[PDB]
Amino acid sequence: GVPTYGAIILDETLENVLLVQGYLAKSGWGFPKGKVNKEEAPHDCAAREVFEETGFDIKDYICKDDYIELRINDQLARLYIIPGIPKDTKFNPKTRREIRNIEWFSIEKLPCHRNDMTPKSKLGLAPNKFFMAIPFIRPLRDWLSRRFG
Ligand SMILES: CCn1cnc(C(=O)NCc2ccc(F)cc2)c1
Repeated sequence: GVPTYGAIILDETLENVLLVQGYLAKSGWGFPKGKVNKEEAPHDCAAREVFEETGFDIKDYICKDDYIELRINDQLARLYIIPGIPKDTKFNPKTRREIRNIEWFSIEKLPCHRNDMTPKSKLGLAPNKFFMAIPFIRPLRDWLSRRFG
């Protein structure tokens, strides 16, 4: 697949992250992000995807080195970490045909792994509406420790 870029936006306490919920195949919650255009810089793709999905402009806050990148089934997803955005900020998508909802979620209440089905003697993972966000939660928790303490 083609690389995706986006943001992990945090509030002022650093307790909460901003997630978006899509429709149909993208019906769960995740960080706002999307596919790079041809010849587009990562930081510009991130700013654009976040603006389209949330109405918030991260251009003046992105730090070029502050991101978490994961290759997930051979698809790179890089999310720039944007701390300190006020929780009263009013978010409104441009592409409202693709975004159902936009909400803050507590980091400490988000899972950092999905639960198994071992009490059912069944292999695999139970469905989780935070599936897309989950792989970033531990690395974010470790980046926040290392940056802020
Ligand atoms: C099981 C696969 N799946 C479920 N939900 C997603 C998902 O990415 N939701 C968040 C989102 C981000 C951006 C966007 F434009 C629309 C939705 C992926």
